[PDB]
Amino acid sequence: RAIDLSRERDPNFFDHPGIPVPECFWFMFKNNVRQDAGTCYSSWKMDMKVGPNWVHIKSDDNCNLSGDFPPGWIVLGKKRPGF
Amino acid sequence: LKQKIVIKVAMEGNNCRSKAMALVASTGGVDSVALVGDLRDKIEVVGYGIDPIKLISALRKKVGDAELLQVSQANK
Amino acid sequence: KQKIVIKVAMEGNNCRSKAMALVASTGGVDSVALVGDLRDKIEVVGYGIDPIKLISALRKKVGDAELLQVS
Ligand SMILES: [Cl-]
Repeated sequence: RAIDLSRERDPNFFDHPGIPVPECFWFMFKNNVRQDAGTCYSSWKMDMKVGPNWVHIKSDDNCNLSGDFPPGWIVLGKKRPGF
Repeated sequence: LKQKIVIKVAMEGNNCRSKAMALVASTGGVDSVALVGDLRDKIEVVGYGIDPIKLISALRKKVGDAELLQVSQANK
Repeated sequence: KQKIVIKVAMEGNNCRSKAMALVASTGGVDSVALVGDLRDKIEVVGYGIDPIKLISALRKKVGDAELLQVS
């Protein structure tokens, strides 16, 4: 599936004041149903629980996210407004 | 240096999320704590020297079921 | 939705832990954050928060506290 992130509502997030503002929004889907969403840094990495498994997720300069996700699950990124 | 940890808290009844916020916020090394997520059931904490496994154990003992969802570095 | 900033005298063992716990336990709170280079101001965001009640509790349990902003 190509999921249309242009029509996803923004995550409910908090830009923690003592760390830099993250440049990306991520969205996690299970069989095309949005489970959650949030923020992450571009050109970076995070460990996230995706369904039953921890996944090491890398982000590129354009907030494209790479990982080895479990069947039926995906985490997709995009740049935040202005970034 | 700083870590970002996200925990999902079960909404079992009787202000679980408030209680979980309070317990997370009380942990040594915390800089900030926020209730986030599409269902407002995730706590995101940023700080130093926080042991995420111990924090889950403490939530499960004192507040209710909780799951660790993210651990990442915040030092970009 | 309100943002309240309170400066707290937090110059000893566990001060910030105690203060954060008390603020984060308040009804209607969405977030709590320490701000400033010394992390001595507490920014709390949420709904239906009574700044007088909150300040009173900080003064009783942690230390001197000053209201800096309510928006
Ligand atoms: Cl004052």
